[PDB]
Amino acid sequence: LVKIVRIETFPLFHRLEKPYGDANGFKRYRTCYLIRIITESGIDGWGECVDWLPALHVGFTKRIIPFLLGKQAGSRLSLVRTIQKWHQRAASAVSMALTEIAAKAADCSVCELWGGRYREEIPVYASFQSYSDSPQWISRSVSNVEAQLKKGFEQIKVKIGGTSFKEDVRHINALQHTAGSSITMILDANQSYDAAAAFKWERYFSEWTNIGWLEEPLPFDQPQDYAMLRSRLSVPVAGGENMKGPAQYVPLLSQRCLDIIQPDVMHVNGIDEFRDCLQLARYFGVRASAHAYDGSLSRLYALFAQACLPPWSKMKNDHIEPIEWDVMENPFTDLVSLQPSKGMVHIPKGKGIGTEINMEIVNRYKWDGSAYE
Amino acid sequence: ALVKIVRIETFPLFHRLEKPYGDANGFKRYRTCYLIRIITESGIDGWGECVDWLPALHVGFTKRIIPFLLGKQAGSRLSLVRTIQKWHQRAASAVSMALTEIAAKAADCSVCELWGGRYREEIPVYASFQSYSDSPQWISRSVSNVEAQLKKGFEQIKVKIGGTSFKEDVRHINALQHTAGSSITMILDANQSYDAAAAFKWERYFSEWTNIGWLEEPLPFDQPQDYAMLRSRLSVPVAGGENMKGPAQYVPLLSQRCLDIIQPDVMHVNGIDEFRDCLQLARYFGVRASAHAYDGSLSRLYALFAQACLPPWSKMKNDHIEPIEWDVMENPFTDLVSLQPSKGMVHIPKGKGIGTEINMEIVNRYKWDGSAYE
Amino acid sequence: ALVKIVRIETFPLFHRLEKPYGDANGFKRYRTCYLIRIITESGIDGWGECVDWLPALHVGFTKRIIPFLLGKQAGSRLSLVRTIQKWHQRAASAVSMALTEIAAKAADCSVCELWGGRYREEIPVYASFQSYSDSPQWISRSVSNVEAQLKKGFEQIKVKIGGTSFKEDVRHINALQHTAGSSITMILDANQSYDAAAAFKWERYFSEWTNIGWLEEPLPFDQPQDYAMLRSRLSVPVAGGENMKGPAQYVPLLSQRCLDIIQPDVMHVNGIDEFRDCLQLARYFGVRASAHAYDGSLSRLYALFAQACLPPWSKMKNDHIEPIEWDVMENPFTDLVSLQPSKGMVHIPKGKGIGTEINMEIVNRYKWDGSAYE
Amino acid sequence: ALVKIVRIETFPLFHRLEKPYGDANGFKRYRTCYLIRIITESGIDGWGECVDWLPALHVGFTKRIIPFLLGKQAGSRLSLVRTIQKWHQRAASAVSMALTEIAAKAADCSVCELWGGRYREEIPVYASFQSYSDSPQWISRSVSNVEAQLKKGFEQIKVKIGGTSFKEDVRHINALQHTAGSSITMILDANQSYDAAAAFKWERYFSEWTNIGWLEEPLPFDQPQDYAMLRSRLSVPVAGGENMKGPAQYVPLLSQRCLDIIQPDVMHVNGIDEFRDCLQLARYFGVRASAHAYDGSLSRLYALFAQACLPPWSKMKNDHIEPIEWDVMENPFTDLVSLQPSKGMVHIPKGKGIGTEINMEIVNRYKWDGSAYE
Ligand SMILES: [Cl-]
Ligand SMILES: [Mg+2]
Ligand SMILES: [Mg+2]
Ligand SMILES: [Mg+2]
Ligand SMILES: [Mg+2]
Repeated sequence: LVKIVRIETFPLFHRLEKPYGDANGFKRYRTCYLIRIITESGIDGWGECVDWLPALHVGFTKRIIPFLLGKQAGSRLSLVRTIQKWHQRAASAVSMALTEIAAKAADCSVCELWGGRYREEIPVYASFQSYSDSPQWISRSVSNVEAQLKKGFEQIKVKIGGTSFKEDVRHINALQHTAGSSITMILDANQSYDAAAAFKWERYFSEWTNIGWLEEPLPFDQPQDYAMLRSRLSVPVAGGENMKGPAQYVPLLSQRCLDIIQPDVMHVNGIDEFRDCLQLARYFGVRASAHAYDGSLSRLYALFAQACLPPWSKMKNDHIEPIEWDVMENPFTDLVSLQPSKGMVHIPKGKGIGTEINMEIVNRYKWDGSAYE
Repeated sequence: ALVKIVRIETFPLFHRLEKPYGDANGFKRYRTCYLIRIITESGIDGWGECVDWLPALHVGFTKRIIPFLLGKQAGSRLSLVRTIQKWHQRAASAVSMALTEIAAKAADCSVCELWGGRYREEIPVYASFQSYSDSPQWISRSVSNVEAQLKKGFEQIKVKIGGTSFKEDVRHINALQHTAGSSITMILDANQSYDAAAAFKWERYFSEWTNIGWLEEPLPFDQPQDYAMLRSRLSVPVAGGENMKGPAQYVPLLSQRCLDIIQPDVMHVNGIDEFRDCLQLARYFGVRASAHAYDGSLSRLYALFAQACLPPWSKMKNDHIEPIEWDVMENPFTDLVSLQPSKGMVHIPKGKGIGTEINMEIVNRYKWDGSAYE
Repeated sequence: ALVKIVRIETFPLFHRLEKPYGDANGFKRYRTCYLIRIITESGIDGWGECVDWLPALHVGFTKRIIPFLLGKQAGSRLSLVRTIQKWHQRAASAVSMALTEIAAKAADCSVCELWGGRYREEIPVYASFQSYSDSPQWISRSVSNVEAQLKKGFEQIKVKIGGTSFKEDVRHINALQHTAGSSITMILDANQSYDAAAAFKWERYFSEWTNIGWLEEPLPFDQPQDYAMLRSRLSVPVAGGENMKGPAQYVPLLSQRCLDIIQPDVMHVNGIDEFRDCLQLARYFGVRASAHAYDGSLSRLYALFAQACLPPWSKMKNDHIEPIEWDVMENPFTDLVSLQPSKGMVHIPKGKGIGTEINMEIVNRYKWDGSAYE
Repeated sequence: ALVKIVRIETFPLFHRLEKPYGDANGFKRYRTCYLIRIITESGIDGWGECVDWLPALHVGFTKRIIPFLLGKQAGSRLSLVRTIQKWHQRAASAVSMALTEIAAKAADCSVCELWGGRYREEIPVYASFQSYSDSPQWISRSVSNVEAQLKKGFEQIKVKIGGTSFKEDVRHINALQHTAGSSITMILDANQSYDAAAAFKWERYFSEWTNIGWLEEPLPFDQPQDYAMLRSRLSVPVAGGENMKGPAQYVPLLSQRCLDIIQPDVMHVNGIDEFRDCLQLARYFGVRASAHAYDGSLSRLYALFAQACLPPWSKMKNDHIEPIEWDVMENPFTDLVSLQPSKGMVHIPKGKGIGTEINMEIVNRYKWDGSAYE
């Protein structure tokens, strides 16, 4: 029934019309790497991962597909654990394919397979790559955000830390003026700062009522500086987008470094370990808001996991964290037909993942095999 | 699916011991079991098991938990269990178990496959004894009770200490050592009898012995810092936590480095999902986890499934999965499911749902008469 | 100079093992090596070596790294290595070596001279084993392997523990102890097999034995406080950190007193300049540093240069510089650079550049055929 | 090279101040400077600079350091500098400078190239003031003196506090604030005048001001935890460490989280390589580093080379390298090298060696007569 018989892979690539950036620099293209695992009985499932395409593609064709062929698709935990040793990026796409196969074989949704959802709607924030290579970048950023406010998003993430304090403050004042205090604003510094540089924002944090949090102001090599900065700031501190699993969050949580952890399904070892990241935060008494700069199919899994998470508070209408919703130019958001209405996502409830991968997008963006660069 | 809960049946069971046996908390005079059967619209059913004082347990189910469950969707396990947790902690595990059976039968797979597939099919167990008895010859009764289990190929045992003077406990353990020898692993369970100085008196023996597996719950857990202090001074691992209600209670113990081994019990934690989370929390922290199970047959089977679905704790080809406790004291409820170790290993059922049936003969024979032992 | 990189050559190498060997992570089936040759406008060239799965590595060079390097000034070594590190940390390492050779030949001096001159000309090494093999007779094979290298006049060895039970591992080490005797230093390498309690089991032999150099990476590194706790309980030093990418990673460990000895690896950290920083960091912390080098030949030569340029860690006239790891298992790549210890001491080449030549016969013989090992 | 040291010349220099100035340690009455020139066999030479009381500095060099240095290999810089460090801290730095210049020259490259290549060629600087003068009009003079340098395009300044009442210093700093305005970065240097309570009195001003670069050395360094406590209470960064002898002294300050910015002085640490290690060490700890240079011109040039070779501390495209200290008080030795800011930026010379020459006119003009000041 569930022996693995065939696996198809789909490296996808899109060069950006107009580049955009954060403190790490300008982005020039978006990529994505889908796999389809098919079992003896015909039951199939899809997974997604992200990494530089030439290496990722050879990893799959030379090692992972060779290894998965003939294996029992029902031995999810075991197979993912073995791949995680060679290649953690791939383990995650594998774990998602295998879950969809489990759900379908069980004749239920992924949410049901995990023990039933708590809710049908998940809040998301609009996430922007605020810089662009234009002396008019501030005014482009304002236009961009305006556009999304019109769509009814109530929360936003924008970028700081890539130009001087004076310049970034000017930008965020400009956003405060347009947005107003009913819009929650998240500021992401992409680890540009040290504690003293991040502390400069405190004089603005004191007077602003709408900052949702300050994201990764620092690098993570010194956990004690995060616990120090966090104790000095008037807004929550979030982070952890690059952590590989619950084992790396534990010492951060034990050391009270963060208000909000931010695992990414495609950065951790599998959708089972990602769900463990979320519960772990629940058990430490801290929040968890999934990170998803890249992600479409994996973003659907973060949505299913968030729907199966118990509330973090007793507040009747503020008891579950939003998930990140990239709103920049990215044709891979349409790999699955699912988009927020007024900043809420309505979770698919049909069998499997309750929706289909959109082959027009898969075929439209087939990687031609050459390196940009 | 959208299938509703339509009936729940309850089976309180009771057995008065022929000969009492004990630990540091005193003599046990009886054993008990409380089973439930949840039946859905489609006739799919599942069983759970819990333990607590029978009269209060029985009314928790009949006057609140069952009335609440009737009409609910059996597939809403996470949510139903979470609400029940708030009214009756002990009942949540039983409910969670029975909904898990339902889920696995509904999906036409075993419990372990529901969880993502097992890593192994054999789980090691230790023989767990209530070594105190009501008699001046209790040391010798202990020794032959132990002897009798060693003949069945158990390679590890748990015996009790802290119930009597240090001197007399030493005598007993010394006797067991002379009989068992260095190749049997010995766990000493103090049942929270000691303070740090009292526990430490054992260290002059832990120095010399080479087969002590761990020292179990030497102290109460009010002061976590006293564990990390004791742990640091002793030559054997310290285990504990059989009363913790779930992973949120373990987290500060493991942050403070209080324990080498945690010991969650299915029927003491918040549901089988939370129980699995305790085990994985232990792995994320780098500590071992060996399930506690003084009571339990059906819940112990779930602890076996959980352990089978847990990654190894070490890279030792021969020693990378923790044992689970196997109570070997008189208890007819050990047979509620027909599964027993052979040479100190239990082979996991692979069939659909729980891969096994509950013995209705034992159910009816030990039906509780509804009267309190006192 | 303003001098530009005009050509880059790549040499991935592969060798399938005749007899597998291993550690707690399992058996090794092949060894590989990846060299590069960077050629400048003036014809000055420099070589580098890295390690990683070859399909991926090869494509990273041919598709990203080489395209970026062509036309860059070979003299902007810090700047270039830092760029490459963000993408590909393994590759930056090979790149830094190539550029360092070029700097030294352009300056008409040796690498050590380029760095301010060596403190010494001889560096001690220890013979390093992959002790496990696919055999019921693996212990006596390891004993025979160890005997052989001891006749070469190695005075220290590292062997593997953690891959099988504590009792079997101890039989292995006791066999070694009987054959070597107490004048040979023995390092035990657990490869992150253990948790603190399993590691601590060795303490009762540590107390008795007098020739243990250190216990190597007994635990994973996710919980630094577990290292600090364990280190405080053992009678031998603790060493680790072969997987750390650079000084930044080591700082929290050292602040928290996790380790007696840090073990950076040239090919695991971000280039040779950061590796040397990992060394000095240790000296500033008052802790020892002994380079890791399971794989490595050309890059092991750089760890040798770096050790020769390192201040003494002690005032002991004849015990003041740490040894480096010398892999003694079947590896034809040990001969890419023609350099071997005598009686456990390596005598550093003193000539221009790296003061030695790469053996092209080995490059040409072990050319990778392009396929993966299924 | 095996090229030997054949000749060392020394140049004690002295200038009496036309008008004194100072800080909380009192008024300065003269400037000194002490150059050395080391000549090798092949006739490649190099210069170094140090500072201390001339009489003792002079006999140190003439009777011990010079005798030791003749006949030695100019290439053994690490080794030679380490030995000197033992008897004469301050002299080691001047020697390490000369030998570096010799090294680059023999390499046919600049110093920055020798170190692995610059990241950037312009370095920001701050105008550094000794704000107290012997006069009841000292405030309006400070204001004037500051104004003259703003007119020259410095965008950052350091001034002295802690030598008079809080009330009087605040009046001086308010006047400075009002003239400079919020586009000028102001640094307040307390020269260890205060305890934590007196430093904290400033916080109510720091609350309001937007342009404070940092509070420098507000306390003595005997109690690192008091720096950690203070740092955590103030609204502006804390810097210090100008008298640390090297990386090993900064390490516990950084592990304890005492400082936002360390300030090693090339002439206070054990040589230029050890100085580079201080900067790199701040990087690895996630802290900033801003070179101290009250005295210094040749040494300040090396401090400038080192900063050009340091990676960025932030991802801010316009704000990612720390400025360095530029003394703007009367001192004729600022022209020993012909290098001056333009609009608060120094463009780094790029020629071979130090890429500039010592101005012998200055050297000859200020020859010390051998007398001691009163
Ligand atoms: Cl590691
Ligand atoms: Mg982020
Ligand atoms: Mg217990
Ligand atoms: Mg190692
Ligand atoms: Mg100062």
